[PDB]
Amino acid sequence: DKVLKIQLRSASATVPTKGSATAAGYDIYASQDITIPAMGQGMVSTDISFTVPVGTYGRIAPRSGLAVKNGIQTGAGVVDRDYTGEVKVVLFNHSQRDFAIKKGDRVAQLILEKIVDDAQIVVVDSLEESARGAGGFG
Amino acid sequence: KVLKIQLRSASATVPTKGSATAAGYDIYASQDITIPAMGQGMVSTDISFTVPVGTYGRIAPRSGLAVKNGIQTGAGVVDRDYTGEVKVVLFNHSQRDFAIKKGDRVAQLILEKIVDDAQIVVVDSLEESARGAGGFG
Amino acid sequence: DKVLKIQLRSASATVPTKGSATAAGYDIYASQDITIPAMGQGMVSTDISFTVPVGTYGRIAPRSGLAVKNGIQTGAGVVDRDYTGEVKVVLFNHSQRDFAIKKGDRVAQLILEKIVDDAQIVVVDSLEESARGAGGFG
Ligand SMILES: O=c1ccn([C@H]2C[C@H](O)[C@H](COP(=O)(O)O)O2)c(=O)[nH]1
Ligand SMILES: O=c1ccn([C@H]2C[C@H](O)[C@H](COP(=O)(O)O)O2)c(=O)[nH]1
Ligand SMILES: O=c1ccn([C@H]2C[C@H](O)[C@H](COP(=O)(O)O)O2)c(=O)[nH]1
Ligand code: NA
Repeated sequence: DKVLKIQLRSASATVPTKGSATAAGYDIYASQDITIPAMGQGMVSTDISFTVPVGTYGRIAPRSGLAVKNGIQTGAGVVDRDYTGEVKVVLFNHSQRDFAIKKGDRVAQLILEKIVDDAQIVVVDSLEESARGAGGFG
Repeated sequence: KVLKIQLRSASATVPTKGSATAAGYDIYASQDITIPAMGQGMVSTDISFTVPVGTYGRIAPRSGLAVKNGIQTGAGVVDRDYTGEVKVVLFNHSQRDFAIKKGDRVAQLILEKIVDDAQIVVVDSLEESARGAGGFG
Repeated sequence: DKVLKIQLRSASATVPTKGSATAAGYDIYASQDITIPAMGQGMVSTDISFTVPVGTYGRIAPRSGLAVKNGIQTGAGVVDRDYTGEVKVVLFNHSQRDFAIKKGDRVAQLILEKIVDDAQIVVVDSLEESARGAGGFG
């Protein structure tokens, strides 16, 4: 499907918004003030729950300006389709300054990543030979 | 819709889905290791796998370890043609060392669907959009 | 409709390239020298713009080798299909070693992540009950 169902748990929540015509993601808004400490982390409230479309999960991904200006990086970020709790935004602050967040600030984005969510695990003896082979971390 | 998993030793665990319609498969450490505070490390899995056509394997974070322990996955892109042992790269952004024991779930594998057969083509200019050059706002 | 269009904004830019026959990503090249300081961050110029295919966004993802050998993690990372500015690579350096970048170095990789870009947002009083429910961060 294409339907993203959103539950607003309080008057402090904001419906996520699409910031441009073919934006990858939807802006997620803080529903409560919080400070993320320098070289530290915290969890931003949203007061929202959602059910992403079948064939996706909801990825909480960085708002680009916050990364550059404030050293902010999203942590965790995988929202499962069966999750009905409040979605929380985990933020790492890699800068030397505490970062102030106010209720209604855009703190991250939600991307409806398409995935294979019905895969069959098959245990095998070996994998198909490739030119890459075992080469990694080059 | 087939994920082929190779178990390379007795210390490997087949990855597992943590709920009915979980996005990801939990990945298990095959070794004990410490991820130093404000540092990083690499966790063995003793597994290899081949992701389905049109996907790559993203090594994504477990949510509890991020909140409780400051753990974040690094690197994280497993190509479909990789046949080596898959490694979990971990950053510890906390002030506390993080101990991992053999058999702990240290990350999750997500089969991210991608366009892996694009034609890359050089153009003089892109389609004009409302967004334009607007970035990092 | 599987075409990735790349605009080279200068002689210093390099068209991104696949590093193996079925690599997930296209390596992104620095167009200008820069140093990412130990326990710090920076922005890498590419002098490229691109329009990703319909149904995707461009994710600027980390190169594996730089993560383990240099402590490098990409920040931000979400390039919208309608972006026509210069694409910039945000790098965090989590190591104690300044990371020296030279024009022509591979600095990140571009992954054409498939997403639902035409979802309909529907606000509901409650989500469908699941066995997971509000269970998160377990
Ligand atoms: O960025 C975080 C990542 C996870 N979750 C919630 C939703 C997910 O389904 C997750 C699942 O928790 P465990 O399965 O790791 O317990 O917790 C948060 O709200 N957002
Ligand atoms: O978190 C990491 C990311 C990379 N790899 C391995 C598998 C990938 O295919 C990769 C590619 O190495 P280079 O192409 O970056 O050398 O190395 C690890 O096992 N897991
Ligand atoms: O790693 C970064 C992530 C974002 N952008 C650019 C392209 C995106 O479309 C973005 C959008 O800016 P805001 O919408 O966050 O203002 O800016 C960078 O070039 N690369
Ligand atoms: Na290779």
